[PDB]
Amino acid sequence: ADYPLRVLYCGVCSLPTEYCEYMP
Amino acid sequence: MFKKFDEKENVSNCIQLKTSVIKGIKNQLIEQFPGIEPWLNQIMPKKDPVKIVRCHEHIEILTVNGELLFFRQREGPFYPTLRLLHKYPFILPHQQVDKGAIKFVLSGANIMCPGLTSPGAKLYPAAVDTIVAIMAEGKQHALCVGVMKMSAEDIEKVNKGIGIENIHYLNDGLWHMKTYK
Ligand SMILES: [Zn+2]
Repeated sequence: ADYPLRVLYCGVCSLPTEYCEYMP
Repeated sequence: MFKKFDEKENVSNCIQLKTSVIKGIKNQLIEQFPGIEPWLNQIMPKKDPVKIVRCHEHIEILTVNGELLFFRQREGPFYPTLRLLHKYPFILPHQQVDKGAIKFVLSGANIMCPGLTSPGAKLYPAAVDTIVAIMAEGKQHALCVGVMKMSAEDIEKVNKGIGIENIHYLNDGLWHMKTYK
C-alpha cells in the first residue's frame, strides 16, 4: 500500500540486477 | 525514441515552467493516466520547480528535482519514463513478452507478435495505440514502454508483424541520462 518502490540499480550496468544477465 | 540519444547531441535546453503551464500538464497527465491522480502530489510536489528538457525532434522531458518523469514528442501523448514506472508500476497496463525477446527489445527492436503469443509470454486485452508497460517472463521489473500497433486480439489472430512499438527501453539513451543537472 506504500509507494514509490525503491528499485536497486546495479552499480556497473545501471540496470535492475535481474537484467545484469543481458549486459556484458 | 532514444536508441541513439545522449545529452550532448540531443538536449538543446531546459526551461522552468510557470504555474499556469504546470496545472495544464498535470491535467493532461490525469486525463491520460487516471490512476496517477492520487500520486501526483508525491511525484510533482507543490514545493518543487517543474522543468521541461527540450530535445531534438521536439521531444520534451518533464523533470522535478532533476528526476525524469514523463516525455512526449510534439504535443503527442505523455509516456512515463522507466524510472518513474519502476517507482509506480501501476501507472500503465502490462504486456509480458517471452524471455527470448528480452535481448531484442534491450537492443531497441520493436516487439513482434511471436514475442507475445509464445509460451512464457502473457498477452492481455488492449486497444491499438494503448501505452503499455512491457514486462518480461521471469522478471519483476518493466524493461520497455511500448505502444500497441495492433490490438491484442489482432496480435493473437494475425500473429505476424509489429505487435508493440518499442518507445523507451532499459539502457537506451534516455535511461542513461539518470538526472538532469
Ligand atoms: Zn549490472
